[PDB]
Amino acid sequence: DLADRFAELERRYDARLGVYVPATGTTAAIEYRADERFAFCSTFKAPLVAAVLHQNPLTHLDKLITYTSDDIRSISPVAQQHVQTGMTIGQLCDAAIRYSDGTAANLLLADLGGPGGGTAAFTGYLRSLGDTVSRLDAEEPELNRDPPGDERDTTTPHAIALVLQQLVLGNALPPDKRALLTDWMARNTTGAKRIRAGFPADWKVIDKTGTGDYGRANDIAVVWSPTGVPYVVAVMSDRAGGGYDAEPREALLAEAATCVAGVLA
Repeated sequence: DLADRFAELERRYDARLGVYVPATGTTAAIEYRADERFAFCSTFKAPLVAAVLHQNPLTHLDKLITYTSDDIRSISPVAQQHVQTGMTIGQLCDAAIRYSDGTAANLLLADLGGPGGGTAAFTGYLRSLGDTVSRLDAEEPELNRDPPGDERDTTTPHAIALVLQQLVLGNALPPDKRALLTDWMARNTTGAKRIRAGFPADWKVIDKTGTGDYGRANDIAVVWSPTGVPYVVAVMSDRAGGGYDAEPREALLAEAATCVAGVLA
Protein backbone atom coordinates (compact mmCIF):
# COMPACT_ATOMS: atom_id res chain seq x y z
CA ASP A 1 0.00 0.00 0.00
CA LEU A 2 3.08 2.27 -0.12
CA ALA A 3 2.27 3.79 -3.53
CA ASP A 4 -1.03 5.05 -2.13
CA ARG A 5 0.63 6.51 0.97
CA PHE A 6 3.32 8.29 -1.08
CA ALA A 7 0.60 9.65 -3.37
CA GLU A 8 -1.24 10.94 -0.28
CA LEU A 9 1.96 12.69 0.79
CA GLU A 10 2.26 14.32 -2.63
CA ARG A 11 -1.29 15.66 -2.39
CA ARG A 12 -0.77 16.82 1.21
CA TYR A 13 2.38 18.82 0.41
CA ASP A 14 1.44 19.80 -3.20
CA ALA A 15 4.64 18.06 -4.16
CA ARG A 16 6.25 15.51 -6.40
CA LEU A 17 8.02 12.80 -4.42
CA GLY A 18 10.62 10.26 -5.58
CA VAL A 19 11.81 7.33 -3.47
CA TYR A 20 14.24 4.48 -4.07
CA VAL A 21 15.57 1.84 -1.67
CA PRO A 22 17.61 -0.84 -3.49
CA ALA A 23 16.80 -4.53 -3.10
CA THR A 24 18.95 -6.50 -0.67
CA GLY A 25 19.45 -10.26 -0.40
CA THR A 26 16.40 -10.36 1.92
CA THR A 27 14.25 -7.35 0.85
CA ALA A 28 12.54 -6.07 -2.30
CA ALA A 29 13.31 -2.64 -3.77
CA ILE A 30 11.02 0.21 -2.67
CA GLU A 31 10.31 2.53 -5.61
CA TYR A 32 8.12 5.60 -6.25
CA ARG A 33 8.80 7.75 -9.34
CA ALA A 34 12.27 6.22 -8.98
CA ASP A 35 13.16 6.78 -12.66
CA GLU A 36 11.92 10.38 -12.86
CA ARG A 37 14.51 13.14 -12.97
CA PHE A 38 14.95 15.42 -9.96
CA ALA A 39 17.51 18.18 -9.42
CA PHE A 40 20.55 16.88 -7.49
CA CYS A 41 20.86 20.14 -5.57
CA SER A 42 23.53 19.48 -2.88
CA THR A 43 23.24 15.68 -2.93
CA PHE A 44 25.92 15.71 -5.68
CA LYS A 45 28.47 16.76 -3.00
CA ALA A 46 28.72 13.19 -1.67
CA PRO A 47 29.87 11.56 -4.94
CA LEU A 48 31.91 14.74 -5.67
CA VAL A 49 34.02 14.04 -2.58
CA ALA A 50 34.27 10.38 -3.69
CA ALA A 51 35.57 11.52 -7.12
CA VAL A 52 38.25 13.70 -5.47
CA LEU A 53 39.25 10.89 -3.10
CA HIS A 54 39.37 8.38 -5.96
CA GLN A 55 41.64 10.46 -8.24
CA ASN A 56 44.30 11.46 -5.68
CA PRO A 57 46.65 10.09 -2.97
CA LEU A 58 45.65 10.67 0.68
CA THR A 59 48.39 13.23 0.84
CA HIS A 60 46.26 15.43 -1.49
CA LEU A 61 43.88 16.02 1.45
CA ASP A 62 46.58 18.20 3.01
CA LYS A 63 46.95 20.56 0.01
CA LEU A 64 45.96 24.10 0.99
CA ILE A 65 43.55 25.84 -1.42
CA THR A 66 43.36 29.64 -1.38
CA TYR A 67 40.30 31.58 -2.56
CA THR A 68 38.73 35.02 -2.24
CA SER A 69 35.52 36.54 -0.92
CA ASP A 70 34.47 36.92 -4.58
CA ASP A 71 34.60 33.12 -5.07
CA ILE A 72 31.80 32.82 -2.46
CA ARG A 73 28.66 32.31 -4.61
CA SER A 74 26.54 30.22 -2.68
CA ILE A 75 25.60 29.08 0.86
CA SER A 76 29.02 28.32 2.38
CA PRO A 77 28.94 28.01 6.18
CA VAL A 78 32.57 26.99 6.47
CA ALA A 79 34.29 28.69 3.52
CA GLN A 80 32.90 32.08 4.59
CA GLN A 81 35.13 31.98 7.70
CA HIS A 82 38.39 30.90 6.00
CA VAL A 83 39.07 33.41 3.22
CA GLN A 84 42.18 34.74 5.00
CA THR A 85 43.63 31.31 5.78
CA GLY A 86 42.48 29.07 2.91
CA MET A 87 41.19 25.51 3.40
CA THR A 88 42.83 22.16 2.70
CA ILE A 89 41.28 19.69 0.22
CA GLY A 90 40.32 17.55 3.26
CA GLN A 91 38.69 20.52 4.99
CA LEU A 92 36.82 21.28 1.76
CA CYS A 93 35.54 17.67 1.57
CA ASP A 94 34.44 17.85 5.22
CA ALA A 95 32.64 21.19 4.63
CA ALA A 96 31.05 20.11 1.34
CA ILE A 97 29.42 17.12 3.04
CA ARG A 98 28.80 18.16 6.67
CA TYR A 99 27.74 21.79 6.08
CA SER A 100 26.77 21.37 2.44
CA ASP A 101 29.25 24.16 1.64
CA GLY A 102 28.80 25.38 -1.95
CA THR A 103 32.12 27.19 -2.25
CA ALA A 104 33.82 24.04 -0.98
CA ALA A 105 31.96 22.12 -3.73
CA ASN A 106 32.99 24.60 -6.45
CA LEU A 107 36.61 24.32 -5.32
CA LEU A 108 36.50 20.50 -5.35
CA LEU A 109 34.93 20.67 -8.82
CA ALA A 110 37.85 22.90 -9.93
CA ASP A 111 40.23 20.36 -8.37
CA LEU A 112 38.79 17.61 -10.61
CA GLY A 113 39.72 19.86 -13.57
CA GLY A 114 38.60 19.88 -17.22
CA PRO A 115 35.78 21.63 -19.15
CA GLY A 116 32.78 23.16 -17.32
CA GLY A 117 35.00 23.90 -14.31
CA GLY A 118 34.91 20.20 -13.38
CA THR A 119 31.25 19.41 -14.06
CA ALA A 120 32.16 17.24 -17.08
CA ALA A 121 34.75 15.38 -14.98
CA PHE A 122 32.22 14.90 -12.20
CA THR A 123 29.67 13.52 -14.67
CA GLY A 124 32.43 11.25 -16.07
CA TYR A 125 33.03 9.89 -12.58
CA LEU A 126 29.36 8.91 -12.25
CA ARG A 127 29.62 7.24 -15.69
CA SER A 128 32.55 5.20 -14.32
CA LEU A 129 30.18 3.89 -11.61
CA GLY A 130 27.63 2.77 -14.21
CA ASP A 131 25.39 5.83 -13.89
CA THR A 132 24.36 6.81 -17.44
CA VAL A 133 21.40 8.91 -16.30
CA SER A 134 22.71 11.67 -14.04
CA ARG A 135 24.26 14.90 -15.27
CA LEU A 136 25.91 17.95 -13.76
CA ASP A 137 25.95 21.00 -15.97
CA ALA A 138 26.49 23.97 -13.68
CA GLU A 139 28.27 24.81 -10.50
CA GLU A 140 26.97 26.36 -7.26
CA PRO A 141 24.50 28.07 -6.94
CA GLU A 142 23.06 27.82 -10.47
CA LEU A 143 22.73 24.01 -10.24
CA ASN A 144 19.89 24.42 -7.68
CA ARG A 145 17.97 26.80 -9.92
CA ASP A 146 17.08 25.13 -13.27
CA PRO A 147 13.34 25.03 -14.03
CA PRO A 148 11.31 21.88 -13.34
CA GLY A 149 11.45 19.67 -16.41
CA ASP A 150 14.97 20.83 -17.37
CA GLU A 151 17.27 17.82 -17.72
CA ARG A 152 20.28 19.89 -16.56
CA ASP A 153 21.76 19.10 -13.12
CA THR A 154 19.42 16.12 -12.55
CA THR A 155 19.64 12.56 -11.29
CA THR A 156 16.90 10.03 -10.41
CA PRO A 157 16.25 8.43 -7.01
CA HIS A 158 17.18 5.08 -8.60
CA ALA A 159 20.48 6.34 -10.08
CA ILE A 160 21.73 8.19 -7.04
CA ALA A 161 20.82 5.31 -4.70
CA LEU A 162 22.89 2.87 -6.80
CA VAL A 163 25.81 5.33 -6.82
CA LEU A 164 25.67 5.82 -3.03
CA GLN A 165 25.44 2.06 -2.51
CA GLN A 166 28.71 1.52 -4.42
CA LEU A 167 30.45 4.36 -2.58
CA VAL A 168 29.51 3.38 0.98
CA LEU A 169 28.68 -0.34 0.92
CA GLY A 170 30.50 -1.43 -2.25
CA ASN A 171 34.08 -1.24 -3.50
CA ALA A 172 34.06 2.03 -5.49
CA LEU A 173 36.67 3.30 -3.03
CA PRO A 174 39.42 1.50 -1.11
CA PRO A 175 38.65 0.97 2.62
CA ASP A 176 40.63 3.95 3.90
CA LYS A 177 39.00 6.41 1.46
CA ARG A 178 35.59 4.76 1.86
CA ALA A 179 35.88 5.34 5.62
CA LEU A 180 36.50 9.09 5.08
CA LEU A 181 33.34 9.53 3.02
CA THR A 182 31.34 7.42 5.49
CA ASP A 183 32.62 9.42 8.50
CA TRP A 184 31.79 12.77 6.90
CA MET A 185 28.29 11.59 6.02
CA ALA A 186 27.88 10.14 9.54
CA ARG A 187 28.61 13.54 11.09
CA ASN A 188 26.42 15.53 8.70
CA THR A 189 24.88 18.55 10.42
CA THR A 190 22.12 19.41 7.93
CA GLY A 191 19.87 16.29 7.90
CA ALA A 192 18.17 16.06 11.32
CA LYS A 193 14.68 16.86 9.98
CA ARG A 194 14.79 14.60 6.92
CA ILE A 195 15.59 10.86 6.63
CA ARG A 196 16.96 10.92 10.21
CA ALA A 197 13.57 12.12 11.48
CA GLY A 198 11.88 9.09 9.84
CA PHE A 199 14.10 6.41 11.42
CA PRO A 200 13.96 5.39 15.09
CA ALA A 201 16.96 6.28 17.29
CA ASP A 202 18.36 2.74 17.32
CA TRP A 203 19.00 2.93 13.54
CA LYS A 204 22.24 4.56 12.43
CA VAL A 205 21.77 7.15 9.66
CA ILE A 206 24.46 8.77 7.50
CA ASP A 207 23.26 11.28 4.90
CA LYS A 208 23.71 14.16 2.49
CA THR A 209 20.88 16.65 1.96
CA GLY A 210 19.95 18.79 -1.04
CA THR A 211 17.84 21.96 -1.05
CA GLY A 212 16.82 24.29 -3.89
CA ASP A 213 14.24 26.57 -5.45
CA TYR A 214 10.87 25.29 -6.69
CA GLY A 215 10.44 23.73 -3.23
CA ARG A 216 13.27 21.24 -3.72
CA ALA A 217 14.22 19.02 -0.77
CA ASN A 218 16.28 15.84 -1.12
CA ASP A 219 18.15 13.52 1.20
CA ILE A 220 20.30 10.48 0.37
CA ALA A 221 21.31 8.13 3.17
CA VAL A 222 22.68 4.81 4.17
CA VAL A 223 20.97 3.46 7.25
CA TRP A 224 21.73 0.46 9.50
CA SER A 225 19.07 -1.46 11.37
CA PRO A 226 19.34 -2.07 15.16
CA THR A 227 21.03 -5.38 14.28
CA GLY A 228 23.40 -3.83 11.73
CA VAL A 229 21.71 -4.54 8.40
CA PRO A 230 22.31 -1.72 5.87
CA TYR A 231 19.89 -0.10 3.41
CA VAL A 232 20.34 2.81 1.00
CA VAL A 233 17.52 5.38 0.99
CA ALA A 234 17.07 8.11 -1.61
CA VAL A 235 14.23 10.57 -1.20
CA MET A 236 13.79 13.54 -3.56
CA SER A 237 11.02 16.14 -3.79
CA ASP A 238 9.98 19.40 -5.40
CA ARG A 239 6.96 21.67 -5.36
CA ALA A 240 6.86 23.04 -8.90
CA GLY A 241 3.21 24.07 -8.57
CA GLY A 242 4.34 26.92 -6.30
CA GLY A 243 6.90 28.27 -8.76
CA TYR A 244 10.48 29.36 -8.05
CA ASP A 245 9.73 30.64 -4.55
CA ALA A 246 7.89 27.50 -3.31
CA GLU A 247 9.20 26.54 0.14
CA PRO A 248 10.93 23.17 0.53
CA ARG A 249 9.04 20.89 2.92
CA GLU A 250 11.32 18.85 5.15
CA ALA A 251 8.33 17.12 6.76
CA LEU A 252 7.51 15.49 3.42
CA LEU A 253 10.88 13.76 3.53
CA ALA A 254 10.54 12.81 7.20
CA GLU A 255 7.08 11.37 6.47
CA ALA A 256 8.28 9.40 3.43
CA ALA A 257 11.25 8.13 5.47
CA THR A 258 8.86 7.03 8.25
CA CYS A 259 6.90 4.98 5.69
CA VAL A 260 10.14 3.38 4.48
CA ALA A 261 11.38 2.67 8.04
CA GLY A 262 8.13 0.84 8.87
CA VAL A 263 8.53 -1.50 5.90
CA LEU A 264 12.23 -2.16 6.66
CA ALA A 265 11.65 -2.94 10.36
